[PDB]
Amino acid sequence: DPYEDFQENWNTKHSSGVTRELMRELNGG
Amino acid sequence: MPKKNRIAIYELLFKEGVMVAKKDVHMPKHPELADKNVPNLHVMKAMQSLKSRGYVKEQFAWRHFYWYLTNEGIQYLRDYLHLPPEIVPATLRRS
Amino acid sequence: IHRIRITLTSRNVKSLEKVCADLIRGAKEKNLKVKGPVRMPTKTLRITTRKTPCGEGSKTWDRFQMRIHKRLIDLHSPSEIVKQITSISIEPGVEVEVTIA
Amino acid sequence: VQISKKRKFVADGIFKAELNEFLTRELAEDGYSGVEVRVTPTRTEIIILATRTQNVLGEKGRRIRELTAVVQKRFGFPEGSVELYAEKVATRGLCAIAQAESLRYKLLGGLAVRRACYGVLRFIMESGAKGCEVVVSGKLRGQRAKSMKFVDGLMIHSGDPVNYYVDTAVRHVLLRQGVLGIKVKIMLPWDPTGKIGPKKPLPDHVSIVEPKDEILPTTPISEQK
RNA sequence: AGGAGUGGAGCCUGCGGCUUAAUUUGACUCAACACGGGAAACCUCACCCGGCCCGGACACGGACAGGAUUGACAGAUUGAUAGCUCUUUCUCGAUUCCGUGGGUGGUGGUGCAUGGCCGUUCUUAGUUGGUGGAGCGAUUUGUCUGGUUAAUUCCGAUAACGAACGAGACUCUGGCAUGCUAACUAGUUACGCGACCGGUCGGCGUAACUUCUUAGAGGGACAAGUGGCGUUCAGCCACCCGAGAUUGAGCAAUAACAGGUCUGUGAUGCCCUUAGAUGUCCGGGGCUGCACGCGCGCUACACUGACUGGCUCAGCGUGUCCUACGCCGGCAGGCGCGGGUAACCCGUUGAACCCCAUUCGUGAUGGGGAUCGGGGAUUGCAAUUAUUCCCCAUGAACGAGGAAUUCCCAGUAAGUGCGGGUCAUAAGCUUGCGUUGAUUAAGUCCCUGCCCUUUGUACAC
Repeated sequence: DPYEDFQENWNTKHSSGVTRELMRELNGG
Repeated sequence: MPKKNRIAIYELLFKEGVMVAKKDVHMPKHPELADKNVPNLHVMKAMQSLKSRGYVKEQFAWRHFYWYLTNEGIQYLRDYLHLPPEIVPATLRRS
Repeated sequence: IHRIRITLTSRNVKSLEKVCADLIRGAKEKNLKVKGPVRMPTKTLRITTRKTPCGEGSKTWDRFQMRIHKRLIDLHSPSEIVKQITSISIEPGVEVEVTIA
Repeated sequence: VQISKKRKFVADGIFKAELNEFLTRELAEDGYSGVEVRVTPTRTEIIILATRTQNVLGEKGRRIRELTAVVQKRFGFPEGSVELYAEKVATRGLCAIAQAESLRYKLLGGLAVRRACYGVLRFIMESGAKGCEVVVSGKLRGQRAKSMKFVDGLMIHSGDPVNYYVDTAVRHVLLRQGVLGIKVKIMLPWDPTGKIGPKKPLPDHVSIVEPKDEILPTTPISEQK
């Protein structure tokens, strides 16, 4: 789940990856 | 174990199909199979051997074991008791 | 015929008093001489358990209770009609016991 | 002679506790909700509440037939004195047992904790409750334990209205790497009995009727009838 | 301000520490230390010394009906009549064994891998969206200068309005009802009867009825009335009438502890162990050992007392093991008889301080009973490492306790017994109950600690 991944990992090392996956989930594609 | 203790265990697994216990190892008499002098250990370990075959369903509670029939347990019993399929157990008595 | 007594015991009070009122109204319907519902001293079972499972904290205790209200209505009527009235108002949570002669 | 009323009334309790424990352990898949033991010296019937009651029976009344003989040969009382009755629940959304096993289905069905808890939350709040809370605790992500509350609506925590306006359920789910435990509470609504919620209102909820406009007088009317 | 103390003595219990074959282990400021319902003779039971059993399901291959397994008397060894092993060499018809796989059961390890429960911050009064304002925004207002309250309890101002959780309300309990409902398992009053001097009867049976006794429904109290003090507002104080103008508890938010608990769980992950078994039964020790420290307590140190007679009163509870009655005994106890699954029997629960008399009179006393020798009697398979209980002896410290420190504001401290849990035998523990029943305070932030507002930061673990 990209929402839960983003809210858990936004501070960690994997913050940019979960941000990109959240934006992929949000803005179509 | 002796063989005559095991043969009276399958008979009440056909008409009804269920068999309970106590998980008491040193209990000298299983009270449901009275007048046969079978211990609780020799029905409990026998059903433990039957659960690895896959012929009884395991469900435990506070103290008592519980064992149901399997749908493949009817055919395994009807030949072991040498019964015909013309007689009907308590499955199809009401309605 | 003497000493026809009905024992009504329950765990709650509301359903027990409703069953008592229905039995007294039904005995009024049968026009019998009826000793009403007497009220026995209610029993309360006390169990006082330590609240913790291990034994670490500040020694707090629990205090459980079961209040068993017990009533008795009494009749002076022959034995054939006392079985008719007790069989109508079947109701959960209560327990009925009758004694005769 | 029989047993004393003190020891009788407690022994009616340990019967319904072991029965409910064994019923949860067996019927934790077909949505078991609760028993109702109507005692009678003729037949002590046991009414099973369930979500999908037709699937409890088996093939034309086959699966519960096993449970009849189980409870017959277990508790010592003879046959012909017990009648099982698999009854459909009133609302599954207003039963804490029925929701806290549905969340086990979704968590063990491999779904995100957010969507599962919010879907059960949506279903409870659309089912008519005044509010509910779902707490999932354990090793949710990693190996340091978290908790996750999902509050929605109203909830009571204090005083005697917590005894009949909420219903709690604690279920342990078994995952690969440990145990999660979920806790679900539902604050039940009103409706003086429609068989849902308490009849009693909340003890600080004052409700004041609206006054009706009486026709104001101008002249002293002495109207005979 | 005081009261009772504790810390001082003996003893009892729990921790360290010394030993030990083993003295199983958790828990160490509040938030460990009479806590683990933890008062363990065996079991419990983890620990130590030995000794049996498989309770190794299931699958594979071998042995395989020239047998794998089992009981084995007697002798030997043992602690055993444990066949556990050698001889004695027989049953036992594959119920098995050997290996390979892999399960199992573990009060074994991690509680810093977890669940659940509990404890603590904190029972302090805190907490938070929605929509609206203000800001580019982080954010802020609401959630406040103030008065008031036990309380973010309210008034009042007021860019906020309404709400919600917690508080309160609620639930249980205590106090009032000669109003109601009733009552042969509770009674009152009356009438006869019976007994002894119109009197005493817990003595007998009818009769009015509920005051007493039970338990339901409902009232009742709301700062309501009056007088002060109040932005005369929220409210505070005093009094009247009243049973009562604070009854005591239960429940208890958000967010948190690397709080405790795998030893309560067939809640549980991994790890260890699995047939000289960390599984389990059997038997015996140990858990209690004792130069010394530390905590809960009990008995006390006397005359406001002790010893002995007499008299007189409870409540909450338990009971298939509780006990009524007659006999034998100094007594603990023996015998038989009954009742009670219980407002019916114990039971009128004939409790102890307290009271009324006798003796002892300020001393290491007869206070105080520890420590010890003998018997006697119960519960148990078993009492020596006294299990308890009774009777004779012996008589210790102890002369009101430093530094320090705990709890408490009304049927409350404190004194005093009774009951429940544990319980075969068992309370100095704890949890409840009644009886007797006060001193002082009705205030503050000085100490202990918590919170809020104005400082400022080199702070943002």
